[PDB]
Amino acid sequence: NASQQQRFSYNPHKMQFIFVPFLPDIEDKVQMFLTRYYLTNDRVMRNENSITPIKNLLGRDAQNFLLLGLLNKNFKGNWSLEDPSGSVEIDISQTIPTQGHYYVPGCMVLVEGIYYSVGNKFHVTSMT
Amino acid sequence: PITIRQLEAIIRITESLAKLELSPIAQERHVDEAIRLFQASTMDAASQELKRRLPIGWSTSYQTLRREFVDHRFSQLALDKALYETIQLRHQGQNIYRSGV
Amino acid sequence: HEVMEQQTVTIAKAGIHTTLNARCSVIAAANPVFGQYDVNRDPHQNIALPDSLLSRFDLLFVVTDDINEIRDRSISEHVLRTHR
Repeated sequence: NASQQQRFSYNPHKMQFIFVPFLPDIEDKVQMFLTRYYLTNDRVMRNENSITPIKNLLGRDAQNFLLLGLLNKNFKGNWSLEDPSGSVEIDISQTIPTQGHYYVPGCMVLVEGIYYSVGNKFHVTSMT
Repeated sequence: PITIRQLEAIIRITESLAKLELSPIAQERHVDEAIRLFQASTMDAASQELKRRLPIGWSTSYQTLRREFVDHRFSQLALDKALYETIQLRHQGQNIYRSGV
Repeated sequence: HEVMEQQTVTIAKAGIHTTLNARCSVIAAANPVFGQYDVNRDPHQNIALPDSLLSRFDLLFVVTDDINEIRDRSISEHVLRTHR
């Protein structure tokens, strides 16, 4: 029963679930997208060329990473990517990605490239 | 004015709350609270049409802009979409929005 | 000016006027007159010191606080691993 099911919350610190139990709350809406990324996060650690958030690369200015995030879009040509530590504009200028299942927005994907903070436009080598 | 002494200020609050916890190490979540407290103290420290039409920018917004363009590709929905680095639009948003025009 | 140029100190108080030797090395550290305008106004008198002291001192360093990013990251890891 969907209306009568339980509820389990993920903890990135303990990597485990807790005994969680009309309308919902705002904190729930916020923790919604957070839980998806962290579940995918643990799924990435099981598959073992590393892991680094967005702010760390924008914190740098030179290079080279396969960043993980949600393909959102804020403005015209402004295809953003989002993790829990910042946003970054993404470009697909002359990109030959793989023949993926279905690259769609609102999807957590992986793209390789360089930051190049001079124009502050992250580049894509291939979408996978 | 930011210096590295500002980083030196951010970094010590971490250990102060750590001294409350009495634990010998520092944590990720235990340190990031300080970013909110310090950012609150320094942001208060720091803080074609439009341009060639109204340099001040006031009164020339969506009412007047909708009028000017009306008098043929502008749509109200398209207005709020295409409209949303002229900082005049940012400032207008802060003020002219609830001003109505 | 006397200490830095003649390498001697003459003390003439009511007791006994004397003359002795001290050939010391001196390092000083001052701020600009107001704010960070060290290259903005004019190269001259950003300090408002006497004119003879310019010729008295040997080297005059002008240090900026140029903001960049390679430098910013390197300052970050230097001071951060410094604390460990």
